[PDB]
Amino acid sequence: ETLVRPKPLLLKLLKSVGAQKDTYTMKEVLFYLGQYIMTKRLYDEKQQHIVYCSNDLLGDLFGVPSFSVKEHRKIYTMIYRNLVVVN
Ligand SMILES: *CC(=O)Nc1ccc(NC(=O)C*)cc1
Ligand SMILES: [Cl-]
Repeated sequence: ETLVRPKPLLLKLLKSVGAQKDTYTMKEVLFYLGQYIMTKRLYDEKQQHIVYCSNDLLGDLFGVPSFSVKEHRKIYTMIYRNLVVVN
């Protein structure tokens, strides 16, 4: 089970949904990303796999104004660049 420590911007995102520990599993990071999208209601109301993130923290993490949760490699790439693997 791979343990990770998020870099500062991702750690800020996690804190905004109450995740405040230093080390996470990958499952946890993606779980909290989902909670962030849900609780901020960032998804398109009709095409709910589309996530809008312009002018949000998440937009600075992805560097683009929207993404689909179907885009697993794009999500992988964002998460990987924003953490350090510790085991
Ligand atoms: C509803 C829907 O489209 N779900 C879905 C499930 C899995 C995946 N991707 C992979 O399994 C890699 C995309 C969409
Ligand atoms: Cl924001």
